[PDB]
Amino acid sequence: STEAGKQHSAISWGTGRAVARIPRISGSGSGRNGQGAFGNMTRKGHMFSPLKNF
Amino acid sequence: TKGTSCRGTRHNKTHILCKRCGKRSWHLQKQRCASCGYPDAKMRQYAWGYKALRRRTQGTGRMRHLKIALKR
Amino acid sequence: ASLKISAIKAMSKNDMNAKLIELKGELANLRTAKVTGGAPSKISRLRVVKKDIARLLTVMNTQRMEALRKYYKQAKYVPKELRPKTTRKERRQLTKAQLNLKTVKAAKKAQHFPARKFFVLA
Amino acid sequence: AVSNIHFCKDWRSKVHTWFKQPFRKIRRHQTRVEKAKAVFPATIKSLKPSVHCMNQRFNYKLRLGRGFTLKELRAAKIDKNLARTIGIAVDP
Amino acid sequence: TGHKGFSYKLKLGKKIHQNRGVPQWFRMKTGNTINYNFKRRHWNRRKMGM
RNA sequence: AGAUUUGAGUAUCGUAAGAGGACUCCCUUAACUUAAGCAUAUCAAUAAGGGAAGGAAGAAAAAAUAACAAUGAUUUCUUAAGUAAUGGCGAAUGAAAAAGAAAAAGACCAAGUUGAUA
RNA sequence: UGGAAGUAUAAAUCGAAAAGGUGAUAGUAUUCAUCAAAGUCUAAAUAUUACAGGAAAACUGAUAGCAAAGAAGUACUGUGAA
RNA sequence: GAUUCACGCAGUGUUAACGUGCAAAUUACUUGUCAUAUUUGAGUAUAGGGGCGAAAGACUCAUCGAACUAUCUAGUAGCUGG
RNA sequence: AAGGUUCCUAAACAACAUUACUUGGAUUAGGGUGAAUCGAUCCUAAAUUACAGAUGGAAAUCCUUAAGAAA
RNA sequence: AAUAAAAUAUUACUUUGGAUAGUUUAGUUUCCUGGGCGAUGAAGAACGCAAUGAAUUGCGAUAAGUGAUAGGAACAAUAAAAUGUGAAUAUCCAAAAUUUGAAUGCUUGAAAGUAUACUAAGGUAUAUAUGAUAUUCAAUAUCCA
Repeated sequence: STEAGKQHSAISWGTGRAVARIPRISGSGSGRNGQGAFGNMTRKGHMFSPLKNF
Repeated sequence: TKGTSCRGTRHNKTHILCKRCGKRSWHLQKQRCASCGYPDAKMRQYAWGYKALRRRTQGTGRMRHLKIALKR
Repeated sequence: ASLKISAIKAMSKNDMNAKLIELKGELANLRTAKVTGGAPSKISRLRVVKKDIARLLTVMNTQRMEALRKYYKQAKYVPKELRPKTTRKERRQLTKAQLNLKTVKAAKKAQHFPARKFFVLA
Repeated sequence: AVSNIHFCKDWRSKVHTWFKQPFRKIRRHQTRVEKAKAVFPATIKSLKPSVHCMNQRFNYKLRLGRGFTLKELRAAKIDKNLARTIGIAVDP
Repeated sequence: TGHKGFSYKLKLGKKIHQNRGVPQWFRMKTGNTINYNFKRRHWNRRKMGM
């Protein structure tokens, strides 16, 4: 899917928070919030260069 | 006192349940619904809110009559 | 479900009414029994009775509507409930006659110069 | 070699793939057969002139044109009103 | 509040009605996975926000 | 008083609204980005905003090409072609006739004429 | 706009015709060629990642594949958009 | 728009307590103030190159020398890490 | 105001109230809110929003009795 | 100099954990056919309905279902009743279809309501703009006795 793994509004928290700079899911209230984001190596994110039907 | 202490007086609702969409998004003072865009005749939908489209649209409900017609 | 379509159909209109009050009254007393600790046989009777009322009301309404269609079959101003079943788009479309309408010039030319039947020898 | 590649715009929305090509043959061939069964004279692809190509690069070649002029029908003794009914193309 | 609109009170009553567990007989059905109602709430745990 | 003109109220029979918008026709003067800076340019009819449609829509019958041993409505595909041209002539942008196919279809108003006029 | 002494649209002003437009280097003249604007309609060949129904696959096989293989846009968070 | 005490309120000092706290700013004593430029409830109005400010770039939902949220957007990185 | 069944009773203590609990605002099942006179409903305040009209490329904005054969 | 309590190392068994292997009623992509909503009230929302239901599913005061036509002997967690004189099950059909929603008599905040007319209670119609026809009017606007 073209939008697979890119369906979040995540932004990196930046430095100064003792965590890596990989983007993080926004909001709160669930376990998903504050987790990894679109990045290739993250869970539930897009993979390396996605396979295209063309 | 911008943190714990200031939250003591939060006892006045800003939004109440809307009548067209059923969500607690009817602004009392603004007299409009922030979610479904009440009295505005058209349902409030934005292309930047692609997820908000897939949460309430055709086929997300009962489809009481349309299901008969399309099958017809 | 014990009322039988055959029994309902034979009954007259007043009998259908008088049977409906009896069934509604019979149902009302069965609701009291269930609340007041009724027997399972009574409770199963309550479910059965509810179907007769639905069964009885269908036949009265269906016969009344069918009689109305016979009235308005020749009527010029048919009520919208008795009009043929279509969609909103279908009603607005031009009639098949209107679509196939042609002017006298174009209709008369097509009469004198139709599409002939032929083939090429090879 | 100096590269001139026009991919700065969003080509991904400009990409057209031909996965329907093997099914255009089946569609067009079947429709082409269906017309023949309906009125076989219709699919005859009505007769067309023999006109030269334009420009001096092609002017020695002949190709089918569209429609016979009203003078060519008169020369061949065919009515222009009846010509269209018997599979002749007419181009006034 | 002691004072409420009629429609609001009925929506309160439904939330009370929906705060119930699975009946025992439904739990004995063959191939049954619905043992507990995960939509349950209590007044002091989660505010229903209405 | 009567003959007209214009504008309203009411009654009857209908009509528009809202949903959807993947594809279709449009309105509007975004920026990030590239130019190893940047201000024209690029990104770019692109994002967001707004309107209108159908099973397809748009276009369509020359005030069109060409300079030929000439073609001939529209649409779509191949080629022309990263070419002519545009551009702080920098970065970059960029067609069309000819030619080869799919399909093929042409008809109307206005103006003019006939007025024991309809 | 590729259209370069203006390819297209719009606005302000001006504004034709015993017709005239075009031949993309502005200008005047004489020939030549080719069309006849300022109203309307028109099937077929073409597009489609809405949605519905089907069939396939050198696709993934529960941290993978749609966010969702269970009452998933559900539990839960926010006044709210989300 | 005098001096003080009280119900209350603030936050001068201890630069006391606590500082993985009772608390994402609180506690104890001391201090000041405690009705007319007073304190306070509900309703209502003002919105982001905007509002509001007895003015500190202060406040605008623990976010303000330009809020929150989503799209452009996987923005660019001659720089760091793998 | 806000909360929403936390109210009352009975059975019961696996989890929860930084030990424990026979207790509980915790689990399970029932019961419980009675108006001509109290309030909402009625009136208007700050303010708010319509048809028509005016403005705008558009979404929409202005106007609240002024512009209207309206009110 | 001595101890092996702790410490360390190997293997077997058990434990906390859920990797690995086997598997799929789920997804992704392409393609074919359609692209069939609404004032005859849609999409969406809300409330209600099962003998024991909280969600979910289906449905609308005829309620997890009614009639008709096919269909031929079941359902089940536990009882009941019905059932070859027709149980399940299926549907572009018939009747029926609560409060709302473009929402359209007026009002609507979480609002309870309410006006007139036609046929006490019930049910219908009455929003805005607009085309045709009918009828009643307004303006010396043009003539005009």
